[PDB]
Amino acid sequence: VQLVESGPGCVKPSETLSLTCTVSRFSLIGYAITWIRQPPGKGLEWIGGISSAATTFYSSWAKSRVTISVDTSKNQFSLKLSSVTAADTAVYYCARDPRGYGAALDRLDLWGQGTCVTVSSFSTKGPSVFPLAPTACLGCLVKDYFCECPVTVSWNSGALTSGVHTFPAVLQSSGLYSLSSVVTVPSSSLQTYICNVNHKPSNTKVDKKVEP
Amino acid sequence: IQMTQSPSSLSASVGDRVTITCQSIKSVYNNRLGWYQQKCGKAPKLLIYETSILTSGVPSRFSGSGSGTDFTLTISSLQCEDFATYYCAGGFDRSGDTTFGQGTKVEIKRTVAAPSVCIFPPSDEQLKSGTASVVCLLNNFYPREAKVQWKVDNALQSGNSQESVTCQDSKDCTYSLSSTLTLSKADYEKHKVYACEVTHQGLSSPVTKSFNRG
Repeated sequence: VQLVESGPGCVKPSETLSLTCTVSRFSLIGYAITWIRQPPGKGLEWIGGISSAATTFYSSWAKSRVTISVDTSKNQFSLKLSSVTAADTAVYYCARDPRGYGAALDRLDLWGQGTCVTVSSFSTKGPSVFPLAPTACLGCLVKDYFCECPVTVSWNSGALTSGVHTFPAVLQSSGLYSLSSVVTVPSSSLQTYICNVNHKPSNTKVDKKVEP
Repeated sequence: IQMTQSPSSLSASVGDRVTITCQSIKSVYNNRLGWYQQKCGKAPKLLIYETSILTSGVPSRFSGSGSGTDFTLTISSLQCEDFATYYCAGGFDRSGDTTFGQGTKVEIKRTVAAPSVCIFPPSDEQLKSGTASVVCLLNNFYPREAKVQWKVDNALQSGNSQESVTCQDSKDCTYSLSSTLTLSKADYEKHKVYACEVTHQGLSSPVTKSFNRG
């Protein structure tokens, strides 16, 4: 069972941020959904939550700028954050309290993977994907993109996990992000090697073959 | 106000017992105290709820204790896969008084491990545009301190490279590091040997990996 989060990724100051958290699978549980955010390099902050009876709770700071709601027909929970500034940049997480409590943080047994939000004036830009060609090393260079996340790098469409290291992105002196994903493989691998890269804010979906 | 956690960060060796404390001002309501583990790039994960009950599948090396306003998370046999930031979280009533602690980082010390080094020239596709990236990779070293130096035709470079480092590996506690040298196509094409020299305490002398363009 997965909590699938969706949102725009890169937003400009003063806009309304709209996030969704969709329960992807049936659960016979009367569960509650809580929203939490984590600014870069900081800790977890409660935004608010919604109980099994739809009782909606808000943190003192969010009471005047957040609306939380549920659309039961889609099992989709919504968070709206109004008049954002750069200080609302953070990874936003949705989590489930199996007891149905809308104001509790001690028992969040199931989390979404987080949706990254960057509030900024700068323009969205999709990445170029370049092979890093040759035990042996290989990988892909995702270069010149904004904003940082949501960005996804998988290998062989998930089949290759062992030895893979996808590095944190660095802000280049150009002002755009760059990152590399690498995998160490058997020195005499011939085997098809695909890196799958998705930069959702730019609608960029590239599969790239890394050949000798 | 976030509950208080102590220490802010700690390190120990594999197999060691470590303790993290959590302290609140108000007493917890009905044992609502839980502990989360957050690995790099990942959502937090519930390890312990209602003060001392382990989530299914969490190894028995984790245990939680305490009451009222003072709580402890113990890891009794520290493992590489325990590298993470740990957060306590508490409820003090049923109407919105609930918060997280500030977090505690756990690092794991292990023996010295020298990096293996790989170098990548710019791809032809990237050379089609006006830019050229050269990538030096350092795999599976410990500790984190590492000097990567770029040389082009034996001329040292400064200001055109950036690096980034993974977090401690779940299986062997090592780091891995990428360093990217950025040049224009024009400057790239004027030169022949591209080298990155790696200095690390696991190597008795610096290791240089290099290629000749073409």
